[PDB]
Amino acid sequence: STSNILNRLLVSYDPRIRPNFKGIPVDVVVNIFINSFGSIQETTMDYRVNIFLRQKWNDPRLKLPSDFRGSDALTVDPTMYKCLWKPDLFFANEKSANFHDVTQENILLFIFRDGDVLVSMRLSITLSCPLDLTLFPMDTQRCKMQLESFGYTTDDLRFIWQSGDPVQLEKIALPQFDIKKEDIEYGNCTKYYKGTGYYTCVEVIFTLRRQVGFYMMGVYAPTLLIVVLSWLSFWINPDASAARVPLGIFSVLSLASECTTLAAELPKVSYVKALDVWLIACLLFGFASLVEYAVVQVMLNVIPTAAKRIDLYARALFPFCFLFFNVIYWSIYL
Amino acid sequence: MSPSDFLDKLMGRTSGYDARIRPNFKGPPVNVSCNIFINSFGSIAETTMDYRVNIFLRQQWNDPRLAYNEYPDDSLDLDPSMLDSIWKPDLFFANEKGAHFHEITTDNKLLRISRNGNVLYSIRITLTLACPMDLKNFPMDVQTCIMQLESFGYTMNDLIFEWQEQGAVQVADGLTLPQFILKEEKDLRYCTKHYNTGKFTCIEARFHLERQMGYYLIQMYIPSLLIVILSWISFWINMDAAPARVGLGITTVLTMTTQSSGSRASLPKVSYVKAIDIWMAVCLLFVFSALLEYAAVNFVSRQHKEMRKLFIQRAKKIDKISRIGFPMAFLIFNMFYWIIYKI
Amino acid sequence: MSPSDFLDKLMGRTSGYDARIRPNFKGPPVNVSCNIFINSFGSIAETTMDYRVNIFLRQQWNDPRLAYNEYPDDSLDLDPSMLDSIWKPDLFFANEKGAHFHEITTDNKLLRISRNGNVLYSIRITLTLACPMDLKNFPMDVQTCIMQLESFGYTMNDLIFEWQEQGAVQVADGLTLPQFILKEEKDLRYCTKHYNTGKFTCIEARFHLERQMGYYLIQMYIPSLLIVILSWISFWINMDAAPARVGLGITTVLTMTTQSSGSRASLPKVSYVKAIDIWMAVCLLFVFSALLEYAAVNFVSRQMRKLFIQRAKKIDKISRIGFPMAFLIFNMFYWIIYKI
Amino acid sequence: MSPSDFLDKLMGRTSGYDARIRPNFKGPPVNVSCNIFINSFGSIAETTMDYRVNIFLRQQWNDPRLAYNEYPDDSLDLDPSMLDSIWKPDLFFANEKGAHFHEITTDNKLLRISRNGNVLYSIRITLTLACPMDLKNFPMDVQTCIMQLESFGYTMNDLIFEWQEQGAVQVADGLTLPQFILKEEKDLRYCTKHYNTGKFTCIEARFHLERQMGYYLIQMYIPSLLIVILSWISFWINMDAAPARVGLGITTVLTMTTQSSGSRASLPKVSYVKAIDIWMAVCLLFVFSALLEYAAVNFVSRQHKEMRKLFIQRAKKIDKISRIGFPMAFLIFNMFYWIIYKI
Amino acid sequence: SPSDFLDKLMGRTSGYDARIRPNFKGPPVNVSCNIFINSFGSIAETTMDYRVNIFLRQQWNDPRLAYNEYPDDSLDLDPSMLDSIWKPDLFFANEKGAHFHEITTDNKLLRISRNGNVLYSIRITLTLACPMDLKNFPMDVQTCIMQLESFGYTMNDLIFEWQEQGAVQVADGLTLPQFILKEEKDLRYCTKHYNTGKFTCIEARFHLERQMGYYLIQMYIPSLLIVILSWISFWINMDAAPARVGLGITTVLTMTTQSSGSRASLPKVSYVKAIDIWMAVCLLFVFSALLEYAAVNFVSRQHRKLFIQRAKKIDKISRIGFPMAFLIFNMFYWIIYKI
Ligand SMILES: *[C@@H]1O[C@H](CO)[C@@H](O)[C@H](O)[C@H]1NC(C)=O
Ligand SMILES: *[C@@H]1O[C@H](CO)[C@@H](O)[C@H](O)[C@H]1NC(C)=O
Ligand SMILES: *[C@@H]1O[C@H](CO)[C@@H](O)[C@H](O)[C@H]1NC(C)=O
Ligand SMILES: CCCCCCCCCCC
Ligand SMILES: CCCCCCCCCCC
Ligand SMILES: CCCCCCCCCCC
Ligand SMILES: CCCCCCCCCCC
Ligand SMILES: CCCCCCCCCCC
Ligand SMILES: CCCCCCCCCCC
Ligand SMILES: CCCCCCCCCCC
Ligand SMILES: CCCCCCCCCCC
Ligand SMILES: CCCCCCCCCCC
Ligand SMILES: CCCCCCCCCCC
Ligand SMILES: CCCCCCCCCC
Ligand SMILES: CCCCCCCCC
Ligand SMILES: CCCCCCCCC
Ligand SMILES: CCCCCCCCC
Ligand SMILES: CCCCCCCCC
Ligand SMILES: CCCCCCCCC
Ligand SMILES: CCCCCCCCC
Ligand SMILES: CCCCCCCCC
Ligand SMILES: CCCCCCCCC
Ligand SMILES: CCCCCCCCC
Ligand SMILES: CCCCCCC
Ligand SMILES: CCCCCCC
Ligand SMILES: CCCCCCC
Ligand SMILES: CCCCCCC
Ligand SMILES: CCCCCC
Ligand SMILES: CCCCCC
Ligand SMILES: CCCCCC
Ligand SMILES: CCCCCC
Ligand SMILES: CCCCCC
Ligand SMILES: CCCCCC
Ligand SMILES: CCCCCC
Ligand SMILES: [Cl-]
Ligand SMILES: [Cl-]
Repeated sequence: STSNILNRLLVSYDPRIRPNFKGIPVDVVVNIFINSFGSIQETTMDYRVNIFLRQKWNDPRLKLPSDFRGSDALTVDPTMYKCLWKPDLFFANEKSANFHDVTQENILLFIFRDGDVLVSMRLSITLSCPLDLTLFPMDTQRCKMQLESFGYTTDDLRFIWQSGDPVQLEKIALPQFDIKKEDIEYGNCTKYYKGTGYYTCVEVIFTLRRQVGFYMMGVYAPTLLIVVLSWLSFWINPDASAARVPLGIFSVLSLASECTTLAAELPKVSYVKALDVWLIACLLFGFASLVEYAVVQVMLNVIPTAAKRIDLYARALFPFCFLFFNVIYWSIYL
Repeated sequence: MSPSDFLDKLMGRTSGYDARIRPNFKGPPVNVSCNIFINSFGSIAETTMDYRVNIFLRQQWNDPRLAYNEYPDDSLDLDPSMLDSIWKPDLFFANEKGAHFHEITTDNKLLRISRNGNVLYSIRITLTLACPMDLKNFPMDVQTCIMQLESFGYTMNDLIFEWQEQGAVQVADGLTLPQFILKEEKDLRYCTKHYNTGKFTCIEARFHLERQMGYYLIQMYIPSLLIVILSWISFWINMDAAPARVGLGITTVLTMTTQSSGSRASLPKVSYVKAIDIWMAVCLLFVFSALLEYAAVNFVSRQHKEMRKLFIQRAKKIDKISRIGFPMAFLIFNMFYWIIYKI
Repeated sequence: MSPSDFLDKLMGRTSGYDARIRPNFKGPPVNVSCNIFINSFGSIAETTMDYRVNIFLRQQWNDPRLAYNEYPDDSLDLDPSMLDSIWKPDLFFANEKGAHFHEITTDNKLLRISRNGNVLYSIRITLTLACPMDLKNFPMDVQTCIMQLESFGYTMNDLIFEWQEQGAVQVADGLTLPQFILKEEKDLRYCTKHYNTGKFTCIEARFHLERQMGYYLIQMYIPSLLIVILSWISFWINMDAAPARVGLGITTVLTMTTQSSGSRASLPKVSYVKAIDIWMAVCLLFVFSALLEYAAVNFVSRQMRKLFIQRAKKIDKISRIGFPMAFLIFNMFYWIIYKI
Repeated sequence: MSPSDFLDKLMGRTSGYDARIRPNFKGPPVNVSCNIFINSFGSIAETTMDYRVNIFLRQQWNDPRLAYNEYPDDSLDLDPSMLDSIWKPDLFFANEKGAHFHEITTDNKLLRISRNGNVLYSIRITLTLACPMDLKNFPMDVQTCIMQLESFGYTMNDLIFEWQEQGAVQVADGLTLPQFILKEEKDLRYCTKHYNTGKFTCIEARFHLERQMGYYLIQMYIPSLLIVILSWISFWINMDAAPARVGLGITTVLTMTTQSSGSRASLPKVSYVKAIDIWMAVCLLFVFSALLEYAAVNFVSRQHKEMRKLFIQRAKKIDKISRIGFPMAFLIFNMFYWIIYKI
Repeated sequence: SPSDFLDKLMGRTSGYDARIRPNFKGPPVNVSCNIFINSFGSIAETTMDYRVNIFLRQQWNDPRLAYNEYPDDSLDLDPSMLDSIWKPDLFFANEKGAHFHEITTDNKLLRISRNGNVLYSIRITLTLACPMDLKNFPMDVQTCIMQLESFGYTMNDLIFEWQEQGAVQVADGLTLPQFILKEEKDLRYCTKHYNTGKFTCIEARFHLERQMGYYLIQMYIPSLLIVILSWISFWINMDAAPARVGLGITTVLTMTTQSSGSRASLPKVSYVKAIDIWMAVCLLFVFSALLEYAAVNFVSRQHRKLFIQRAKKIDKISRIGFPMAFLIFNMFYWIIYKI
């Protein structure tokens, strides 16, 4: 007769009245168990996530009558959940979400003797976080999961994270990120709206780092060795115009083709990035090599023939300048 | 006294309040003071000509039938479950192109009724609004995307929409967009539609958008300039190196062609010419004209012998006049292009 | 005097009105006058053969059972909730391919009843209709996408659809589209499907769509002409600069190949030959023919026996004016056959 | 007359009719003649192996309980709301993979009851049915995609599905398709699935699909043929022109590899070898072998100067034999390829 | 009549409760549930997920629903009354999205036998998720699983168990792009341990293998051909400077454009794959060939004939050195990734 006791308990109960209506504000503890961390879509600035949301509070009106015992916990139907009072909790930065119904309405409700209520439910929320794609290949991103009240001020409703385990992610294996620990703190990040008073809000921050192995091996090394090949034309004889012009021009063509093909594979945003700076610098170095050959040719065409001196200058000018630029680039972007 | 019971008494079967009739029926029009709060502005696309927003749309009006003084509480909240029993304006977006509410753990709708009868109604919406875009000057365009709030069945003499006196539209915190920057100042036009049936109230807020010239100005522009300078390098070579000059010219042509080909993947799918296609075409034409002038000078030089060295002198003269003629022409084109597309 | 109660007394349980019986039952057919108002035309895809629209579909008809005389006001608006309990024509789009209503802050429906029984029923729909596409001449095609309004469970002797006298199909302000420009003229054709069960009423409107000749022209045609002229430049050099001639020819053919390859993504994914592919194939054939001509010249010249050199010079002289004239003939045939 | 009241009298609380009991209960099975009408056949994809259709599925069966004789009108149209409470066959699609109804301005359902109990039930459905596809011979494949209709809760002794004698499956007017041509002939094979519980009725229709060849033919095959012919041309140049021949060979191989890259970009993503990959690989092998044979010729020639003129004659003989071996071998390969992939 | 016999057996007039598990406060109610993969595919590396269609059915004894008066052996039911009977709260631990099928009828079935055994078969479409590791991309073997678990019952109330035979079955010869589903599929027995007790768990593992024909041809073959072309560049006289420079730089360009065109088809991942190593090594070999030509050209020119002799010896020693290095690399690359 577990239905009769809960029915009689909910008789003469108002779902629209929070516990301690004129008393102290109610305390709610929030727990989150992330199942899967969805893939970040850098085009529209969002990331899906599937979580187990567990919020617990106290309700004096739901005190278990002494005549009925049952057990230390009592269960109300996930179809009769609407009879009792539930906090108005919503995610501030989310933009699309839904519940889950695979075989049943997967909402868990427990009512204990002392009056505590345990609520567990599934969600797949597509939160949003602004991503800074500057220093793109080796950046670091932070995304929030701000939970916030909607209808009650701090004088009526308050959210505090569970002391032990706020978030318990276990295995994600992101395609372009990785994380094991995240800042469970910043829970008391409270948002205030003027003319409505303080509004409770709890925030958790996930720190996302990007692996750079593919970009290091897929772009940086080929581009560097292309620049080396561009240098390589300095050692060929000046008279071999038909052999030194193709080397430089095809090095420039290879750089341009690689840049154009790598375009539309990188995120499509319009502002400078570390990879763009590297590519344009390498293209400029190839261009400078070709211009140096042009200067050698115009000097070449008893004449002193002061072109081998230009080649001697270049042989130590180009690698040194490239190494200096590389040192500056890594020191400033890493 | 339970506020739920008090509200049931105020509006219900034994109350006489009708939720299907506007306040001040057959009287003065009811004014609505509505202000929006943009929360997530982004997802701008050019294939479907639309963008997505999240709005904390809150609209205030006065209902004289809601006046009450017996209850001592200054504010009287209403549960979102029973929103069907109270009259609400039928505000709709003329260019919503689709939208939905949010129902995470609770309906994201709020309604509280003041003592004097003022009503607050704040809801959370997700509109994929649509705005036409002009890409005649693509890398330096200034889009103007708007949203319109209108009544559906009520004329001008029944329902009137007016923006709040201060802070009618409030953007959120430092959210960023890909390929766009939202201007911090946005005007509030006082729209109006005059149909045959009468006047329907309409209010619009225009968002000015500014494109970034960054990744664009680097990748789509600097390599083309470098290729043109390489073509001028080909100019600065002796006429005897015919294979070298031919190879340098045709390769520069190939490089410009492959740059133009690869650049199209990132560019929007648009049929009418943009401001970057002109630049690419002019660069390709410059490189082609370089190769053409090399062909001309080679043919003139070969006419000698194949009648004295006057032909060689003429070929040298062609080179001398081209070396300084073509860079100045390119500079003139560059100045005209940047002036016409920036001033 | 309590319009809700008056409407309940007019139609409802106590009035005997039935929501499943058409007006003028077992008698003359009831006419319906519906005028469409396009609000957003766009999202035209050549892959799934569909396009999306917004419609302020308002349809009018006369119901004698709804006529009233005691109420003073001429019109009487109706909430959608009670609109769900009144007879409405089952107008369904013959090629809807999917659609949904709009329910933002209120149901986007409107129903008012006049004194004489005339009722206006304006709703908001977001259709993604389907229209076949003819891309035989891709860059210079004129598509014709249509929508059809038909009844579902009624024949021509019960329900008859017809447009308004003027302004049946209307468009909004100067909305724009990518890769198309909507024609200002849209004829209101008449249709009727003679199924085996009877004659079902039908009305359709045709939207003419013309493709713009902008970006396509410049960045698909101009480089081809430039490469062919570069091949003629290769023609304009002697037969002893063999590395120069070979390099110029092979680089021109590679440039044409990469120009064809790069545009493959931009063009729609179709498997029948289009006008653009003919142009690209002809340009590639021209470049190949130029390279083959140079190969023949080199073979003859490497083949006193100076008459062979004289014959190579004759071949070069002939090809100097042969290729430009052939290209001009092709360019005058192509545009005439595809534009006129 | 009030057909709604007559319908309530015939079936409802005061009639004894049950909506969960099949007609002819505890007796012969009830045949359901169902015929479809394809209205939109498109959106065929290789990534997810499915296609979308729109069907005016109409099915008929006899119900002696619903049979009536007092009412004068032969047909009684019934609205969907009351259709929710009438017995219908438990039909479902064995490979639906997702589907939904259409409810634009009205439910797209039509039920009419004849005098002798015959019931007609036509609805509009949209299905993303799935069909396995093989791309072993991609450009010249013939594909067959089918749809299956089965009972879900009734065995062979209760529900039986049978196509109509004439025009069971029809198609609309001249609808087109990208990359495919729907065959006008479509056989209707019979089906039966013997599960552990018993025998379930099942019927399927096969839609034969051909693939277009013009665009693939031109864009992929023709440039490969031209590049192979250029690689052949690389034989006719003089032996001493080492830069010319090296450049021609390597540029032809670069052209072949960039054509292959473009194809792979524009081809369906499938991990098993198609019929165009063989062609591209063979063309690449041919141009590579031409460059290899030129290298062999150059090596033979070089050792003559570093034997007298014997090696030069050997190199000339190699050129002469290659100039006729390459075209004949390529023709043999082409003949074998087209014979094996067409016959 | 069977229609109201269900009401007589359970409901308002019988007293049966639809929110209490059978054998209340007693032994757990075992549920022998077996699935039937109807359509497997839509595997994507962008979101680490796959989609299935399942004819999930499950049996469990129910003495409350057990009946003996009705002569009929079986007793079917419709979803309308099925919505008022106790069912196990079975949810997938990695569903990532789900929905039923409701075409022309709800795709659900429920029949009750005399002894009380209940059958409950539903058709579901699950977009399950599995982490896929692409360290060795062309020669990987994935392992994607589904986890059926209870939600509001411990192991003292509800216990799941696979069928004794034929628990997981597959449909006819459905074909996937880029994957071949192995016929063998083990059925592990998971069990989650939480602070509130033990929750039931059962999993089925679908081993997946990737075909490598198209990848092999269209990536490995051109790279090997370009390496052979670089060796051809080795096999030329030293004085042919334009020819050798052109050949080397054009081979470098060909390798670069081959890699660039290959980056589009491959999955977009941030860690190094087994094909990126191969492409990088081939490109490095072409670069090394060009560097060797540069060295021999610098030595040969420079300047008696010993310097030119030294250049000839460099060509002689690098003519066969590179093939051996490439063979060694090929044997160490294929052994480490295939064995
Ligand atoms: C959090 O800050 C608020 C004040 O804005 C208040 O509740 C308290 O000082 C802090 N701690 C908790 C647990 O709320
Ligand atoms: C068809 O159905 C009737 C009952 O309606 C049954 O008597 C007959 O045997 C069935 N025949 C077929 C074609 O299965
Ligand atoms: C189910 O298994 C339990 C043991 O876990 C056993 O006690 C019980 O008798 C079995 N039968 C049922 C369905 O209760
Ligand atoms: C957003 C800061 C940009 C700083 C300048 C970057 C210049 C990069 C190009 C240098 C040649
Ligand atoms: C030419 C030197 C390249 C290496 C520079 C390393 C800089 C320090 C990096 C610290 C993470
Ligand atoms: C390709 C760039 C050429 C720049 C000018 C070079 C001039 C060199 C001669 C100075 C006396
Ligand atoms: C497009 C470049 C034109 C250069 C000048 C050509 C002159 C040719 C005639 C010389 C008498
Ligand atoms: C297709 C490659 C051919 C290589 C040269 C073969 C020469 C064989 C004859 C040696 C006397
Ligand atoms: C893969 C390069 C092959 C070069 C030619 C080798 C010839 C060897 C035989 C010489 C008699
Ligand atoms: C498959 C290409 C075959 C090219 C011709 C090879 C000839 C080898 C024998 C030369 C004497
Ligand atoms: C690729 C760079 C080569 C630099 C010159 C190396 C010279 C080595 C020989 C010194 C006697
Ligand atoms: C990367 C190839 C290196 C080949 C050996 C070069 C040796 C140069 C020094 C010779 C004395
Ligand atoms: C039974 C598996 C065989 C894998 C391929 C082995 C290749 C070994 C030779 C590599 C040069
Ligand atoms: C394994 C695919 C076989 C295709 C037909 C035969 C091709 C022969 C090419 C020489
Ligand atoms: C563009 C680079 C020029 C380098 C000149 C070096 C001169 C050394 C004497
Ligand atoms: C003779 C050695 C000259 C080195 C010049 C280095 C210049 C670095 C910017
Ligand atoms: C872009 C036109 C060519 C530059 C003008 C001078 C050409 C030589 C007379
Ligand atoms: C387009 C190629 C023409 C080849 C003509 C050859 C004439 C030989 C006498
Ligand atoms: C329907 C095919 C027409 C092909 C026309 C080719 C014209 C070539 C000049
Ligand atoms: C030489 C091509 C002429 C094309 C004329 C087209 C005219 C269209 C009205
Ligand atoms: C079905 C293939 C037709 C190919 C026509 C080619 C025309 C070239 C001028
Ligand atoms: C050059 C070989 C052509 C082979 C054509 C075969 C056509 C079969 C229908
Ligand atoms: C592809 C194998 C080539 C082997 C060349 C050996 C040369 C020995 C002098
Ligand atoms: C790789 C750089 C070599 C420099 C040599 C300077 C003498
Ligand atoms: C807005 C200023 C533009 C200057 C351009 C100088 C070429
Ligand atoms: C004859 C020299 C062989 C060198 C092999 C290096 C791996
Ligand atoms: C995991 C590292 C593999 C290196 C292979 C080198 C051939
Ligand atoms: C992280 C791997 C780097 C490899 C460089 C060759
Ligand atoms: C580019 C520098 C040239 C210096 C000539 C003396
Ligand atoms: C190619 C140019 C020729 C000019 C003859 C006057
Ligand atoms: C395109 C120029 C042709 C000139 C023929 C004499
Ligand atoms: C069928 C496999 C062919 C491979 C050709 C290199
Ligand atoms: C001498 C002719 C050989 C042909 C080989 C296919
Ligand atoms: C299926 C194996 C193909 C191998 C081609 C070289
Ligand atoms: Cl490319
Ligand atoms: Cl070259």
